[PDB]
Amino acid sequence: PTYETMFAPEFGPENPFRTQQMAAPRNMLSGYAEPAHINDFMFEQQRRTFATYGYALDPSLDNHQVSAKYIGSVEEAEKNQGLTVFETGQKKTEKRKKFKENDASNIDGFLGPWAKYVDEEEQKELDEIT
Amino acid sequence: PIMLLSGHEGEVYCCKFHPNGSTLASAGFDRLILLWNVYGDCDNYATLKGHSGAVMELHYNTDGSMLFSASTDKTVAVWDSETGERVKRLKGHTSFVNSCYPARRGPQLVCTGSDDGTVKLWDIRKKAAIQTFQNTYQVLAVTFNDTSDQIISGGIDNDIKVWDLRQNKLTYTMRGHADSVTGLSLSSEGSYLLSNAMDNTVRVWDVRPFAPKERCVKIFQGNVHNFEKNLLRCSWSPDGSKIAAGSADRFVYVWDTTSRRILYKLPGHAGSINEVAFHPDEPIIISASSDKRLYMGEI
Amino acid sequence: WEDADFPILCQTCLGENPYIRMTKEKYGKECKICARPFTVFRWCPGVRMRFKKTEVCQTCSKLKNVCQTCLLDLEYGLPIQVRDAGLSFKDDMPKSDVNKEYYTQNMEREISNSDGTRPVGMLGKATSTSDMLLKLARTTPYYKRNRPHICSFWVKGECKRGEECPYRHEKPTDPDDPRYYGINDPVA
Amino acid sequence: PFDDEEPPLDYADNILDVEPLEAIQLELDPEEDAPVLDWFYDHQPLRDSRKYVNGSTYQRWQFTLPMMSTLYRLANQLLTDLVDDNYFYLFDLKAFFTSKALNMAIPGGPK
Amino acid sequence: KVKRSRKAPPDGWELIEPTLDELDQKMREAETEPHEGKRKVESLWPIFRIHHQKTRYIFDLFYKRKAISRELYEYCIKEGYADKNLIAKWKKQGYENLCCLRCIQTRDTNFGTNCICRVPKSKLEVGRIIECTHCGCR
Amino acid sequence: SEEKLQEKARKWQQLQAKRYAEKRKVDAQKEDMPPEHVRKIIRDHGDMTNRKFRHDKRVYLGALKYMPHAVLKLLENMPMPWEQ
Amino acid sequence: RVALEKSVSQKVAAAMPVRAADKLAPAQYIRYTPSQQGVAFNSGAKQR
Amino acid sequence: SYQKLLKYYVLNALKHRPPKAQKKRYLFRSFKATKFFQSTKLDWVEVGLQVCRQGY
RNA sequence: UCUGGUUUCUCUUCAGAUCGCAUAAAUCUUUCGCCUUUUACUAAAGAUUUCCGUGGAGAGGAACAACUCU
RNA sequence: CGCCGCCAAGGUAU
Ligand SMILES: [Mg+2]
Ligand SMILES: [Zn+2]
Ligand SMILES: [Zn+2]
Ligand SMILES: [Zn+2]
Ligand SMILES: [Zn+2]
Ligand SMILES: [Zn+2]
Ligand SMILES: [Zn+2]
Repeated sequence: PTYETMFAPEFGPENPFRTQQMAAPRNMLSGYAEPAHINDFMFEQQRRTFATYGYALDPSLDNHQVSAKYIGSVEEAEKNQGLTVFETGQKKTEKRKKFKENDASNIDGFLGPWAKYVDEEEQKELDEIT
Repeated sequence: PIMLLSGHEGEVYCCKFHPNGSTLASAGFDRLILLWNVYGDCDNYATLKGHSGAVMELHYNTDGSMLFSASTDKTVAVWDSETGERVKRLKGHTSFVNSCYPARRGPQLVCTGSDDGTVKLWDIRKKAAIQTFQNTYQVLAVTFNDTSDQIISGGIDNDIKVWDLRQNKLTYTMRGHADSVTGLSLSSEGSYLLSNAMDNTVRVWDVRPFAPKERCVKIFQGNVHNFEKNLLRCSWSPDGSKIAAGSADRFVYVWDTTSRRILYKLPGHAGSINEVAFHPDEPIIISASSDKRLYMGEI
Repeated sequence: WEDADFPILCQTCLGENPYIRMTKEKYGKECKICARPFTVFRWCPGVRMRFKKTEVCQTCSKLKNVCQTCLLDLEYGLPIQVRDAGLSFKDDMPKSDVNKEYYTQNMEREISNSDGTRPVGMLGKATSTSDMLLKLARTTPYYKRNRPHICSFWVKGECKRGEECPYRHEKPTDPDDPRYYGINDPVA
Repeated sequence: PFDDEEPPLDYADNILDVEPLEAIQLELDPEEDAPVLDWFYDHQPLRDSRKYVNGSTYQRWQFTLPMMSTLYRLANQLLTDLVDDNYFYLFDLKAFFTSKALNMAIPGGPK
Repeated sequence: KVKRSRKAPPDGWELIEPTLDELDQKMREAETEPHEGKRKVESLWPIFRIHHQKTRYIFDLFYKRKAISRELYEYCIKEGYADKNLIAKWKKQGYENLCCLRCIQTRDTNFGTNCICRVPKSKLEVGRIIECTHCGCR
Repeated sequence: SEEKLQEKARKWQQLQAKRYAEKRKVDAQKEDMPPEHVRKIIRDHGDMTNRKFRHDKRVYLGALKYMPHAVLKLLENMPMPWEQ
Repeated sequence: RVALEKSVSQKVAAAMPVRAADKLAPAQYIRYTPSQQGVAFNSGAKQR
Repeated sequence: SYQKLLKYYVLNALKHRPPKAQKKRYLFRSFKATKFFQSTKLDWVEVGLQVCRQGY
């Protein structure tokens, strides 16, 4: 194998007779798909990171050949200085105090993990629709 | 020519060059070990199969007949480079094997280290551990001196430890890293050992019968570690003039072992680089990374 | 009768997350047009979004370059009727059940087992495009397709769950403006 | 015991608190059935005891001689006093095979 | 009631008898009612909740308070007033505010993971009142 | 460069404290529950004359095939008259 | 022979599959490039 | 009745062929790994009335 | 002074032992006996399986694992 | 010396 053989570009005007979608490489009619063996833990960790705060690193191999940036919501990455969901943060802000009753002796008063929180004109239009 | 190789479906964690410079070996998260022609058209031939965990580290013995493979499945496999047949499974550790090294010269020896905090010496003929060194913190990188008397271990205590095979005692400790050590490698002379650590410091340590006693021989900079927590490995050039170490910032860093100037910073990779290797005769650099592609830089 | 490995999945149904987990089956649901046993796949696009499992099969998506679950085109992000009205060639397909439907469907599946890469009749006329359909080609589309459908007991005021009801709330729908060829009311 | 169009007694609110009356429960006297007195009426005879039984999957057992002699004494009225295989003359399996093959029978045997 | 152990159990059972009798009566009241209003599984939540509070009452009766003996503790485990494998899960270090045993079964979930009930709320997103469909709440 | 030199180490030994710590080399970990679960399920279902449980009743017909596999194991474990 | 053997093995594990077969070990990921639309669609979706 | 149980016992002892089955399975361990089957410890009459209820 | 492990739960193939100190059904190919045609059948042989269970072996845990066999 | 113990399709059309 030689890097020069795969690195050698195709001589041509890119053939703009096709569109941008059909001239793109594929194997299925929708994108080039191939299986791999990525670790599960960091995968699910950055998945939960993007699910909570909306930033994660960008996985590929041959898009730009230099890529170490963050994607999604950009400013919240540098706002939190790149923390994860499994790490104890630098502060404990906007924390939400519940009440507990874990004696397991009283009747109709035991509220542990099944506890409700301390906090607990449209009908005319909905009648006119139905 | 640059030469771009592809094949690995998952992240590549390691690659090595055959001792005679005729072929390459590479492996990673997929669990497959690929062999490559160094010259010709850079063709790919045998695939070694049988590891259930990911391949953490490949090595060749000095003869280039035996290929060792440390896996996350707690087993270190011994492979025949000639046929591609498996020889032995070193079953032993209770947790992931992080790394392995094979003693050159002296009768065949193998060292392993894992997350169970132990370091084990294996004789390929016994199917059992010879010595066990309980540390207490996870062990990440291990190498033998050329006299086959000492074991050099890097863990997460920021302190490289040296073990005496006869006394079975903690002979030496090296201070000088602020964070976990991810990769150790001896010079071809046995003279110097190269270390990578999270603190982004590449440090050369000199191991000798007569030592200054404060063996921070040299320090180099530029190599960045980040949130990916990839093991980072570094290598000595065939003549000990160049030092290469991969980084997480997509650049291959090559330094001048004397002046400490950065000779090369190379791009081309999209992701973090996990290992850089030097061809034994010619100025060729094999760069392996998490973008699942390899390059053959020529200097 | 049908096995698959991966569906078409245009970008507006994948979600805003590049990291999604997906479960699969071997023989799942029937298609709502021709009742073919495809493989339904299930995933979670977003944290405030429904699952949007699978609408149609792979073969009927391979006829007209249609995505998998919301029945839009992959090449633009438009319906089928706008596409073959802009190109003026319909590539006809029957309406009944056993008259001519599954006959030509099984034959067009039989002749397309080799490629699996391009549609059967649109390969020659998707090239002369980007003139009349590029004017309405929405980039970064609205994610309101991915939000869950409306629930009951908030219309009648009976919902005991309150805020933890996962579907939607305070959305009064309108009974004035809501299949495969025709007719579609907001598209007119 | 119960008529048609009747649900099967709905065991949530019928006899959940009702104790059973009495089993057979033969009264074993001490000083003759003393090793077997504590466990002869138990659904697991020996389970949580590594001296006599294997374990919880209840596989292999080892007893002692007075405990088994009490078992042999309680196992009368259905066990023969026959010790050797001499009462089974022409009652053996092979003699019955011969009687099957030879179109004949033993008086008191099969046909 | 069914005792199934012919024991005439020792001290102290007379001081836990009306309390556990009231918990059994409330468990019968949580078992008896129909499933109108309660959707599919939230009629099955309070029987899990009352078994959890009964096992927690025996749990902090023996381990925390050290008042009841070990023989009657094993008796209450063997009869059915407490569990044997669940208290071994409560014995572990990282968790004792557990809901029930349906969040630990990693193959009960088809995605090969644990539920969202066994997640710390301080690392989870800020306002969502999510409840387990197997266990009931968190 | 001022606090990042220990923050990257915090991230590294926080990720490696759960990377291989839970024995990546629970598989047989389902056990008993309260017995008042099956009773509540079947008292909810009953004779299946409701429209709420119509997704499950076909599954009941799917339990038709393996019924003698239950009746056989039932009649294998009948209580003896010395038991209660 | 190995072609018809794997065919008849899939047939026997399809015609008569009733007796105690494990499902699969689905620990594999799949990486499919969004090479149809993405220039600003889900900004940063490069191989997904 | 004596001679007909002798007949049946000899017919059972004569066709006593060895169990030439190659593989073994259980069909309960394969149910238990599925998320839809669960193990609990109940009373006997509840199990009997349950299976006749389900059979109806 | 060093050597240092019984149960329980999950995969892993081999079974040649009354695999089980006992013994069910079905299929085929034949002989019969009731029989009108057939499924339900009768009861003997030959040869296959299915099914309720069992035997020894590789690992991963947990259960007093530190009582202590050595 | 002591066989034997019975259901249904075959009919009040589709
Ligand atoms: Mg006829
Ligand atoms: Zn279809
Ligand atoms: Zn779609
Ligand atoms: Zn609602
Ligand atoms: Zn819980
Ligand atoms: Zn719970
Ligand atoms: Zn939960």
